[PDB]
Amino acid sequence: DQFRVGLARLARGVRERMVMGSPDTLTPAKLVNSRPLEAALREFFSRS
Amino acid sequence: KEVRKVRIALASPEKIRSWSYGEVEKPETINYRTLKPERDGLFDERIFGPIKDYECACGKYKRQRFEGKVCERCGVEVTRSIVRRYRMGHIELATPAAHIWFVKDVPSKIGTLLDLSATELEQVLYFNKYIVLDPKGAVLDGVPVEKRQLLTDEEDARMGAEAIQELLKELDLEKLERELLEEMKHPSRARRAKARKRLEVVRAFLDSGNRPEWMILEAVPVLPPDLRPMVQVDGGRFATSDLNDLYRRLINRNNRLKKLLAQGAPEIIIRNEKRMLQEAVDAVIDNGRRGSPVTNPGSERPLRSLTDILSGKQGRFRQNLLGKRVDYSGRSVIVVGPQLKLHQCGLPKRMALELFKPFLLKKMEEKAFAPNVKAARRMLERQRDIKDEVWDALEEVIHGKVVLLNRAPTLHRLGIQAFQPVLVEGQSIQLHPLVCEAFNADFDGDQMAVHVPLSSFAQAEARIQMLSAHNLLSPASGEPLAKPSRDIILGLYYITQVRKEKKGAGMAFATPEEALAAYERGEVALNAPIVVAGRETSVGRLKFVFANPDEALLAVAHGLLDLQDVVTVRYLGRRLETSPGRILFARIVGEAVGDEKVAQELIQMDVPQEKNSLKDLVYQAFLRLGMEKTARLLDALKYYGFTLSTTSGITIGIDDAVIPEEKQRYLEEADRKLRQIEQAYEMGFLTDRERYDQVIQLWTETTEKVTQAVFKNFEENYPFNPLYVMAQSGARGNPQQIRQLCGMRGLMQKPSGETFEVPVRSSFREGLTVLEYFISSHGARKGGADTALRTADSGYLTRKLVDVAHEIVVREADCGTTNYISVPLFQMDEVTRTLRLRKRSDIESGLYGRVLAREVEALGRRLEEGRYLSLEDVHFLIKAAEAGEVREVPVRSPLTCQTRYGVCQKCYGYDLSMARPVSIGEAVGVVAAESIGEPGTQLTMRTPRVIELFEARRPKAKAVISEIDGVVRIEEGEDRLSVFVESEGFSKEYKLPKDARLLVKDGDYVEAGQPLTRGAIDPHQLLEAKGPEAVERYLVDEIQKVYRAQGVKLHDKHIEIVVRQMLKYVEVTDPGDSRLLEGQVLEKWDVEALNERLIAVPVAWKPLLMGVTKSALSTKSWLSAASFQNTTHVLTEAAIAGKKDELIGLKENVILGRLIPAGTGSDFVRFTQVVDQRTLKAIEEAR
Amino acid sequence: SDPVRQYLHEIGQVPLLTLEEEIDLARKVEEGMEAIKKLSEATGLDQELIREVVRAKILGTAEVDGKLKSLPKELKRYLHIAREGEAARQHLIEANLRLVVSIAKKYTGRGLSFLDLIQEGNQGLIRAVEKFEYKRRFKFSTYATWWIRQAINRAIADQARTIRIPVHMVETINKLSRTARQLQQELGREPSYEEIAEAMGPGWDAKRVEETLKIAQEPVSLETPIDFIPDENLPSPVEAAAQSLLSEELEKALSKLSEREAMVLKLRKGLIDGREHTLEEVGAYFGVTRERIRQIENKALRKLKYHESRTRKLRDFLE
DNA sequence: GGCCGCTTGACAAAAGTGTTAAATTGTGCTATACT
DNA sequence: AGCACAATTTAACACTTTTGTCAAGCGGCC
Ligand SMILES: [Mg+2]
Ligand SMILES: [Zn+2]
Ligand SMILES: [Zn+2]
Repeated sequence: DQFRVGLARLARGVRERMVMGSPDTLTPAKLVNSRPLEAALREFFSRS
Repeated sequence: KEVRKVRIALASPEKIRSWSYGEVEKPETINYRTLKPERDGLFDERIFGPIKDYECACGKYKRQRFEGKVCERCGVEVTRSIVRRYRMGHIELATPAAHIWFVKDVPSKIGTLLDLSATELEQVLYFNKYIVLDPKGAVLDGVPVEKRQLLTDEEDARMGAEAIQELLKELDLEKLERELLEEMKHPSRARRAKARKRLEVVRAFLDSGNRPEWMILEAVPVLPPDLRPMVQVDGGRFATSDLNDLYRRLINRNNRLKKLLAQGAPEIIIRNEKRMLQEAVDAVIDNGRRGSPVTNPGSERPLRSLTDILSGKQGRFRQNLLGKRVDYSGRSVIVVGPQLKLHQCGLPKRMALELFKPFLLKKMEEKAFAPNVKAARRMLERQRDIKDEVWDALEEVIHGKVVLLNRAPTLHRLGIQAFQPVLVEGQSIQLHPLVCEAFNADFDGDQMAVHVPLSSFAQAEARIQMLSAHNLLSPASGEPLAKPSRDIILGLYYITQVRKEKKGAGMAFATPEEALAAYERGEVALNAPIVVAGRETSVGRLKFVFANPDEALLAVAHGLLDLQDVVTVRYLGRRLETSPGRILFARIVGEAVGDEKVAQELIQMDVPQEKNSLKDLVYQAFLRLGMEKTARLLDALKYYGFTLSTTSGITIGIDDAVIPEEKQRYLEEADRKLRQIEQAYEMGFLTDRERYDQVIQLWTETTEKVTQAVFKNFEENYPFNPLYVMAQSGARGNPQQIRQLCGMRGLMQKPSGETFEVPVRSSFREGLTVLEYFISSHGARKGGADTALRTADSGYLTRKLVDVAHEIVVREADCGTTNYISVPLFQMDEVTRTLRLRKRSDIESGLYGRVLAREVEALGRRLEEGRYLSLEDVHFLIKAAEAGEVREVPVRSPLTCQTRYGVCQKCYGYDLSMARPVSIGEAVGVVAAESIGEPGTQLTMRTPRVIELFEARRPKAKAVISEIDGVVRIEEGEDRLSVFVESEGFSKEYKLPKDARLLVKDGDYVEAGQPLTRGAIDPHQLLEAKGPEAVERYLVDEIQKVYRAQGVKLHDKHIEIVVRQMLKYVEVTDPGDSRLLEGQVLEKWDVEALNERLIAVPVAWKPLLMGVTKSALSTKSWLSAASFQNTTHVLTEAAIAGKKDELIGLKENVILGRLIPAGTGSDFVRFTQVVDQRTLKAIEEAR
Repeated sequence: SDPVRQYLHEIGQVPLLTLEEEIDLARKVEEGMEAIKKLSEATGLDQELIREVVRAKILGTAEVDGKLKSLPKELKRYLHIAREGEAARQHLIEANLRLVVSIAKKYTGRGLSFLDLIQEGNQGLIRAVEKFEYKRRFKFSTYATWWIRQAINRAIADQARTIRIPVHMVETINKLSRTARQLQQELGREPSYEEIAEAMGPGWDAKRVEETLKIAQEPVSLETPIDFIPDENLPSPVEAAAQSLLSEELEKALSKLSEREAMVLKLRKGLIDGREHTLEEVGAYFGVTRERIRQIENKALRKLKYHESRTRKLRDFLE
């Protein structure tokens, strides 16, 4: 569940990445960052 | 000078620029790319901007300064804020704002005329029409009505919250009217409620300045605090603080608005960009309604804004009052061991080197040891293990100097006390056993806050009153405490349980036959009668009252007298039969105090045992001793109290509790009755429900029988062998605890509520059927969650008790009051219309040393009025009560005295402790809390009734009662089984449902009307249709029932002095010169407005009734109140008006820093006492 | 449920603009400061005084007209022209609002709440709509759509839970952030500090790169979560008690000194008050000159030290 | 004649003024896309 | 996502000068 909740932001972040820019930098690796689904997933074992 | 009273209330916006002056503005940056501190904006050191090279001019002298760059001799390096206050200004100048205005319609709605929408305009979302130019739609107005577009329909005009400031003088000039034309609204009912609240709010502005500056136009926070530097340690880093960031959303907003407004900014854009500014105000004040988390839009922790932290709940108000931080103490474990019984303590021999280091250093300075005080600070740090000479000088410091030992948690006055530190070995801090009974806790690694008083004026103020050898003997409540606790009782009980081992019943011609023959076989030293006595003829202990019975203790030491009370004739003062065992007891207490003359006429002999009566011996001894000697007893009963059990031993073997050999077949008959009620089902008889409770009662009775059989089997044969009874009788055991082990206890009830079918095959010796424990656990669950749940609500209720009774202190001398209270000597029993002896346990502690309202005549001498009827007079009245001379012993209770600010002199008969009248300074207001500060843990919150009556909250079912005393009138129908009461007048309709619908007749004042079996209708109706007659007494009687159910030692006026507080407030009706027809004036203070003015104006009143929590929100002061659950409305009402805090109040002094008005700092004890004879002789002529 | 809705209902209640009423009302601004410029150089009002003060009157919804009425034989049209063009600051600037809000939903996180972002955002219109090149045949539309975000980026950098982050830090933080997330998505593990140097270019090593993530970006602690962290060491009680003590000890340790030595040390080692006068200033008032007054200084270091090795007192240094 | 003390000269070390080099803001403004 | 120009402003560092300290020389006193 927590993982999902964290993955939720990623989808929201991708949307913002699709609303702006087109040729510059839009590849399935740039639209996805290892910060939301990570930091929010790590703070669960350290504080919960 | 000297601190005294205190002032507060609002402060005009001009006054805000007074304390703060200036120095503010700029962003709230807490640092820069470099130079972490300075920022020249947020917490900038007043006139400190890198190198201002000025400001130091304001300062007259003291020292140099002006160092150009870096910093001069300013505060930044030293004296920076010095923890002192430093207001800013926050500038501000926008439309308007709001000081929260609380949530009780203050500063608005009350002074105005709008509710549930007064914020619509105060938040810039409406329009408070405040102009007259003749409208069109539906005539003009003078309040909110233009909800957008409306105000533009005609296009003065105010759509923002700025109108709040405009209604200042507009309401000031009309203020005089708001107090006249407003009060002009006579009765008419209904609306006569608002006119009261509206007048109370306008009554403040009616005098003592105070303008409607509620419409803040410039806030002023604080900067000195919030700023925590780097904090490494352990495994972490970085740091900061609040009050700054949450504040950034205020200044910046004000500036940005100054940038938008200055430039082109259309209405719409400003209306929303402004409402956020006031939102920031409430944000800095209290975060509620919506909240403001961090890292938006993500939700996390709520920003701390005064709420719950600082000026609010536990954060800077609950921790500063009492739970502060002692800078002279320590903690440790607990231990027990024969020290000396009081007068001494344990305390480590290492840490004590720090607690008593100060004076210890000065001692060495002159004792050669240390050359100077400084050097003495560098000889005991690196743990060089001194253990040389220093341990000696330490004794001189710890000589007659007591220490305060505390216990956590704390409960009642018996939660601190003081002893004399006697450094032992190791580190474990030990204490006297008895003292444990005062803290309620088993030695299992618990700690005790060891506080240490410095000032010598605190040492004498301690060891003379807090010494365990004084304020512990006879505590509050009602019964003693210093009495020999557990263990000790069994050390003297093991020698007085008869020696009758059953030998038969022979006979001798004066000891010449069955004296030598029986000495061979059969018939030892038990029964058998001869001439008159019995087998007592064997070892005649001669001696005399010269040097104790020689032959007695002498024969016991050898292989003769088996001791343990084997029946023997002594000589003491007369030819008795007492065994050498009891003789020891009388001999221990003899040499202890002085001569057995006292113990002889005190200690019983007919029914010795030393059972639960050791509390009566020491108690009765106080009357002929007085600490000095009393203490000696608890010391004599100590040494022997433990040695006797040591050089004897009594183990609890698995067999020690021999199983009832005469029990097995009992369960057979009980089980043989099982089929009896079972076969009734197959025959179709007795409903399944009837069968249920039918079998329950069966085992509910047999259990008592089995317990009786056991207790019996353990009474006759097997005397000292069974220890399970040695403690059950009177030592450290429970009776119902026996029926559990050797018994079979299994009448457990389901988790929800339904006694199981088959009980439990207890008999521990035989493992349960794996089901019995799982079934018995269901009930063994509530017996743990309830006690632990005594910190959820019940624990947060005792505070309410301490708050109410606070300024109650015994002072003055003889007030003179007529009306008196007559305590009932006999109470009724709802079950049967017949009074009982009240069990005596209630009358005793209820009249223990009181003040006879009037002369008491009852067979023989009379009990003069105002006589301190001690325990003696009590028994004299109780035993004479059965005769038929007294029914209501006259007495004076704290409930009868025209003094709300102070208790009363000689009225609070006896100071229930030192066995004498109360002393001027005894803050009974706090002692009253110490009384109720104990049963709390011993209750059942899982339902709660004691607090029900306090807050005067309407009980369950309301328990409808007859408001008037009419006549019978008992009509019945179908579903309207209601009962009425009337007489030649009006008849009320009591829709009595379907429950306790008894008959009764001949009217009834209040009683209960029949349905109200218990917990009569909320006192609100009582006092409403009766007065302060039943209210003040009904509590003292009912509230105690919850305590009597558990047999509480406390009682007397301890609970009768807290009621006067809830019933010391009166209302107003046709006052004299005094404003407010409604009002809520207090008792005494109101009596003054009718005492001095009586020499002229009628000022009638009505005895109002307030709860326990209500007696805090509205009091004569403000420092109190709050706490509970309303630390928002208090400071509000408290402010605005003058509401000047009183002066006589424990807290007022503790908080402000003043001295205690009670204790040795009372107004009755502030004279001189220094005069070494020649001093008075010299001054005699020197004058 | 936030107060943003109240404004969201007031911003989305008034219609925007058709299409031709965007330039027809814009030209009023051009000729506005123009017709206003007539009186500008006429009396010397910088043309900014006649506009700022007049616009304040244009919004009667909340003076200079005096001389603006004496209009000579050559003045009477400019009056109406000045008021006719005054309508330029009337309707316009009331539309963009709505067209705005639907943009701040992007920077919902970095810094400042949605409500706050509105300010710096819509405010960007005040200066945007103004500098509008009515010349080009592009027609105003999705233009201020940018003059807002640029104001936002120029705001999120100005306002934040930091201290002072210019355009040379936010741009670098996010650059070191995207890079840290760029190499991360192309490595498998979190890149260190020095391993990011190559990712940048010149000047960026490991120290300065660490100094960027050292200051802040939004941390600065969660203020005071869960009186949060104790720590303290400024107005130390013992330090103050020992302060006067160490001072008194000296007042006593100077009892075995002479005026022509103690006072010398007093004024020399700045003690009397704070003046750290030197032998030069101590020699003028003390009759004798330098040397011997300096041979007494040393005499103090010795005659005093000789009273330390035999008398414990070297425990005042650690303070 | 010798020793001690005081004063002056020389040497060394650390400031006020000057000089220049590095950073922020505004604004400009850029710029691109959509209506 | 941001670069420049300019402009202007902020920050610091270094110089030549001055001040302070130490050693040497001269004078006075014993
Ligand atoms: Mg424990
Ligand atoms: Zn300065
Ligand atoms: Zn009284």
